[PDB]
This record gives sequence, structure tokens and C-alpha cells, in this order.
Amino acid sequence: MILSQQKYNYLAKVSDSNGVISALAFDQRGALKCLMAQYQMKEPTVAQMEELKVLVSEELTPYASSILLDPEYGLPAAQARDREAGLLLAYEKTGYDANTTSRLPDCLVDWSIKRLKEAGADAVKFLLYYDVDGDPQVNVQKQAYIERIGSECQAEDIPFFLEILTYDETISNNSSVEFAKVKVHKVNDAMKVFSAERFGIDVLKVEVPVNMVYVEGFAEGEVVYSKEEAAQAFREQEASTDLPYIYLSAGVSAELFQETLVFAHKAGAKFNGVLCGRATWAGSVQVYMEEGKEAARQWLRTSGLQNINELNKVLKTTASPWTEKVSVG
Amino acid sequence: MILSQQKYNYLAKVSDSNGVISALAFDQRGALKCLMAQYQMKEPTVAQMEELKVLVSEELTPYASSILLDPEYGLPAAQARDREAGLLLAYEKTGYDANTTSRLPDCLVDWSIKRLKEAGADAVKFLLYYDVDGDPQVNVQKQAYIERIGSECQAEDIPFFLEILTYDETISNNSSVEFAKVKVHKVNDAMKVFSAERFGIDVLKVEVPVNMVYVEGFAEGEVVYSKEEAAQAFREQEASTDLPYIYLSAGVSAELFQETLVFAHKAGAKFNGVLCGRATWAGSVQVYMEEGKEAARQWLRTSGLQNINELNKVLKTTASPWTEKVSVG
Ligand SMILES: [K+]
Ligand SMILES: [K+]
Ligand SMILES: [K+]
Ligand SMILES: [K+]
Repeated sequence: MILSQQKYNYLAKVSDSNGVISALAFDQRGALKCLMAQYQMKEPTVAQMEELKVLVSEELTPYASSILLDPEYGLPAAQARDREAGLLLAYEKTGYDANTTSRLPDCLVDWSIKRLKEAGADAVKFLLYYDVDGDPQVNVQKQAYIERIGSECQAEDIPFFLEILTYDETISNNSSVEFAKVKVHKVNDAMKVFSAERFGIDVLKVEVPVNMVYVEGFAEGEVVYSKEEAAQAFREQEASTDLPYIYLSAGVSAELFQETLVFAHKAGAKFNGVLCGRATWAGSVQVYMEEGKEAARQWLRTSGLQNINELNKVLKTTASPWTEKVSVG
Repeated sequence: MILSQQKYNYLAKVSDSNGVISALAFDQRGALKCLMAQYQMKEPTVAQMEELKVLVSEELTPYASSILLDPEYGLPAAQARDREAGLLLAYEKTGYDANTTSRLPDCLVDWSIKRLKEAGADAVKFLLYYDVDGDPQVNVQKQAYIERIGSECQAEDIPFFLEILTYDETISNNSSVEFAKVKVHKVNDAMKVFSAERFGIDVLKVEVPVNMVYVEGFAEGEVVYSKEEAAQAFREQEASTDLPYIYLSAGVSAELFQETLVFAHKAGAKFNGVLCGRATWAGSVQVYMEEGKEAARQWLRTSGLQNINELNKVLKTTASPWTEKVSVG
């Protein structure tokens, strides 16, 4: 696995001194709007959305290797980040049509990789929804789309992070037991597909392959995987790609995310860090809305800081440096 | 308690043949937008919001005495209602500033009572947030505002429904045990305040005075009220006003709402019906978004119909006619 010198340097900028991606995610758009609105039964303003991102960026990027932000609301937050923190910018439009099964990808209309680099990104993230068992023609379209982005990133010589969120065309709720029973296949086989050279991907941002709340020991109810089956799922994930890959939190609790990382490492996964969002900053939303900006700053300086510092200490003992998977050429 | 002939006739139009208000609530605006958005991680369109209201109105108003709708998205739904169903229209802007404690009221800027009557309302609903223990000057402002609306409704000779949602300036979460411990006081004393002639109110739309999930027998955890204390709370509510009053569902389950009505009646409350929303139609949102319009129609014709028919059968044995509290003069 061979990176250009420039892509290597950009990847170093979004990583810590140990060659692990210990990154903070806050590119949420519509999702954040709804999280805020619940506290007042009316929509937040643009100013409120931009300001909360600034606060999270200011207060927590001294403790992260980089931050992921959206162009729509996150550009002030990007400017406010710690000098040693790198920047990722999201390139996809959010979401999908709930009434079709295809969940096709679409880039933000005002952007190109070139423009995202010009705006200060060290790396570009694109989220793709993918069902490996879905309509083959849909998946041809998806593969073609990713090839285009991979080619843009090759030309602009900037790292391409592909985020894969799995789904099943036939299952509505990804939190269900029914989905838990197919998730390992969905996650690991999608990674296999997108490991092909033709997609130009530098880092995969992926789900852990199991739903941990259904793993023996973690399960309060039905158990879908034994501890050993879950461990096998992590080994199979590691075997599904030679690219660097990192985990998203999926908004699980800080404690569960920490436990998942420990479990992953014990099983044999050599994951290369995380792009961790809600698990770190979730509690700031209510404080910001109800108590205001300085109160939210104080939450970030206490509870947020505790969350991210605990994450960093887990990462030191669980994550593997990406420099061991990749070299310059 | 004395109503004008015209107000009496309008109230009859929004009631069933037994003189009970068996009304369907669907004036939700921002709240509905977020309920829909969760199914696709992007906002619904205006067309989608208007269409779901039409479907709910078309399919369920044959089984309700009236429907409550908002002017913003609900006017097509109002036109689509069953010929025997009356119409209520909401007059307030939704929500409040989460960062202040005053939650002051504000009418929709394009509307007046006259215009709402012209648009086809048989009655007008206004939602006020009220903390009886809050800042006395805030509560003067609130009382003055309600007096204005009461006066408009007197002039236009149309029934005024005041919805009171209680809160505590010092408690953020109304679902908490801490709020459950003050709710009876908040609800019943607010009703006492707004029973004064000067407010011109014809019907109060109010919360049940307890949080039932903390009542002995219903409680899965901590118990805040014994069954007898809860029964006393309902008697105290009935004693807090001579106006007709009806219960909102607050989005509890259909089963819990049914049980609450039975409990209320057994305790001695002579509540005069309900304006019931989410408890009836909640499940239609996911079906509409994921499976489409005709699928949502089929949900309404099956599960929705079962919900509302079960509500009507409970109402027949639990609700008291308002005609026993009020006569023409
Ligand atoms: K860095
Ligand atoms: K490998
Ligand atoms: K009627
Ligand atoms: K009374």
C-alpha cells in the first residue's frame, strides 16, 4: 500500500504523533438541527448552529488530531480549531429518499475536491450508503460515483476518506436484531469491495462489524453473537482490507465506545483510530440551548474534556498506527 | 356558566352527538418535521407535511367530532375533513426561547381571530406555557395577552380554547420525577387562574394533573403518587374550574391514554373529552416516509382506525358532556 508524499503529509496532519487518527467528528447538519430543536419546539438559527460548532472546535480540538466539519455550517468552526489539529471536510449531501431503497450518493452542489482543498481541508470525507446484497445496477452507479471522487483526490493529491454506512434494502431499522444478524456481512463485504485500487480510497471510515448491545456480556436482552463470534467478526474486518480504517461512534455512549475499542483490540483488529462525534460532545447540545454559550463552554471544558481524554487514553492502548499499513512511493 | 347562542352552536359543531369533544389533534409543525426527518436524515418537503395531514384528516375525521390543525401546513387537510367533523385552528407560534425562563406567547403574524373564522374555523386554540410559581411580571404579561385573545373571540363570537402547558422556570425536563412532584400544583392552579371571567375562555385544553408513569400500579420505577393521591389530584382538577375542559394526550401510548381516561373517570373528574393527537396517529409517520402515501392510508385504515375506535369506546364510558356545565344566554 503506497501513498504519494503529499497524501502522506496531509494524513500526518490529521493524525497524532503516534500515527493514529484521533479525530473529532462534527459534520452533522439536519441531525444537529433536530437535536437542538427538541429543547425549544422551534428550529435553531443558523447562527446557533455555527456557534455550537465553533465552541466544540475551540474547546476540544486541542485534544484531537483533527476535526471533521461540514462546509454548510462548519467553516467558522474550522477557522477556530487548534493550530495542531488537521481539518477534514465532508463532500456529500446528507441523507436519502426514505421511499426508495437505492440511497444514491450526491456531492454538495457548490463544491469540488479542488474547492475543498482551497477552503483548507487536509482531507476529504464522502459518506456512501451501501448494501452489498442490493440491486446490482444501483451498486454499479455507486461504484462509478466513488471512482470519480477517487480520481479527483488523486489529481488534487489529497487524502480520500470514504465513510461507509451499511443498510439492507429490506430492513428499515439498523438498530434491530434482524439487522444485527446481517451487519457483519454488510460491513466487512462492503470494505472488501471498496478496497479495490480503482476507487482511490486512502482511509475507510467504517462501523464496527457487530451491534455490541447484542454481544454476549454486553447484551441486556437477546444475544445475537457470542463473545467469540464477535471477536471473529473483528478479525474478519481486519482481513477485509489492507487500507487504513477508522471507526465512527454511531452515537453510542462514551462508555460503550471505549469498551468497543478495547474489545476490538483484544480480538485482533488493527484499526487505525476513530472519527468520534456524538459519543464525545452529545451533552453539550442541551447545555448550549438551555444555559447558553459560556455554560456550553464550561460543559466542554469539564464533561467533554473528560470524554475525549478518556478516549485518548483508550486509543493509546488499543489503536494501531496507520504508518504500519502504508508507506510513501 | 353562560355561552352565547353562536358560541354554543360552534361548540356543538366540534363535539359529538353526546355533547363530548372527541377531537383529533394534528397542528404539529416543527415537531412533525423532526419526526419525519429521522427516517431519511434530511428534512421533509412542505408537500410531504401537507400531504400527511390530508391523509390523517381524510381517513380519521369520519371517527372524530372535529380536527385541530395549524394554518401553516393544515389548510388542505381542513378542506379534506369529513363533512360532520368540525374544525379548530391554532393561533400561536410554536415553542419558546430555551435560554430564557419566560416562554412568552406570540400569535401567528398573518392571522387574527377574524381571519381564522373566515378561513373556516369553528373554534380557535391558543397554547400558553404557564408556571404559576414563575415571575409575577411575566405572568401579568401572559394574562394581558390572553385577555386580548378572549376579547377577540367575544367580538367574533367564536369559541376560545386555551391550551395550557405547564412548566417550572427551574426544571428543564417535564418528564422528570422532580417535575412529577410539582405537576399537580402547576396544572390545577393554572386552571384556577384562567377560569376568571376576564379571560373569555370557553374550553380549557389541559394536561392530566399527574405523570401517570409515576403513579402506583402504573410505575415501573419510583412511585411519586399513591393511587389515592392521584385520584385526589383528579378531583382537585375538577374543582379547579367550572369551564368545560378536555385532555391532551402529550404523546403517551394509546394504551396508557385509554387507561388514564378510565382512571380519571373513576376518581371523579368530569372531563369533557379530549384533543388527542400522537396517541392516535404516531405510527403513520414512519409508514408514510418509508412506504408512501397509499401505505400510510392503509395504516390509518387499520392501526389508526383501531386506535381511534378504541378511544371512542373509552370516551363513551368515561367522558362527561359539556352541556351539563354550560347553557345558552
Ligand atoms: K494533528
Ligand atoms: K488486512
Ligand atoms: K361534529
Ligand atoms: K367544578
